[PDB]
Amino acid sequence: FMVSLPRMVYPQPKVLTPCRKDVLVVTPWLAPIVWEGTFNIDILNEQFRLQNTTIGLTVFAIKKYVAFLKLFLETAEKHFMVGHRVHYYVFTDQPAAVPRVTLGTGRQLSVLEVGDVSMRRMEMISDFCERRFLSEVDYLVCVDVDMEFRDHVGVEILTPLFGTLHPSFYGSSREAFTYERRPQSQAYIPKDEGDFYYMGAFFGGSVQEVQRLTRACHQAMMVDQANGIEAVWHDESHLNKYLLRHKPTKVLSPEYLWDQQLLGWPAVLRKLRFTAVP
Repeated sequence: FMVSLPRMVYPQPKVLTPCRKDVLVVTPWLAPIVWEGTFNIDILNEQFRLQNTTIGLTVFAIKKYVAFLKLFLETAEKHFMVGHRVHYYVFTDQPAAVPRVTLGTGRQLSVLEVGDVSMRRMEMISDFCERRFLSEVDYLVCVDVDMEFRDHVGVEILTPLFGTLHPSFYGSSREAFTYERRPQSQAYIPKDEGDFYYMGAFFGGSVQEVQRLTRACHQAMMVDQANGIEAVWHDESHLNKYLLRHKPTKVLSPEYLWDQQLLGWPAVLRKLRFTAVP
């Protein structure tokens, strides 16, 4: 049950004036593609605060990658879901190397020690943490640690299932996508199929839908292992196969996953929200 929004004063949307004319803002299956200028964050914050939404953020920091946690978490505090309830889940082989980061109110962090490497992430989310996440958060966001937040990443992304456009391929034709192309792999996608190339470094959704995705990807990876094949881009190849056959309900633009050193700052990006660390 959703209570009424309060009165709000904001600019009238005009149906004969598009928000953005330079980019596709809706997929052919009627999922929004999230770009700056397409959303009124005040309306969305209201909607999600009225539901007391809790967002889980999962991040794996193994071996030397623990060094990236401090900047990752400190910038998440500045930019990720500020004002909402957040639970960080940090999966690491070095619990003592997790930095002591000061959190805003309503935010918490859990250190989860981990003890196959290629499969670990999908396995952890779908098998080991299944009951935990269902009990503790409404949405799960799965990101890589060697990143920093530079601008707003908020409830505009929340939806039952989302993927993010890989920054290297958003302008590419589908035959150029680095999908798995060997029919012997469960991740196989033929040259005449594909909507987008989604990056494995930022996906999420409701807990239920993220567990469905990660369970399917884990099962598919196990099949490939039994058949002696490893998909070209590992769990990202399987993520792409899953999101081809199970369409995401929102798609995030490359504002949400960018490498400025590699790709600069194109006109089409009004904000660089979440970026690779040089």
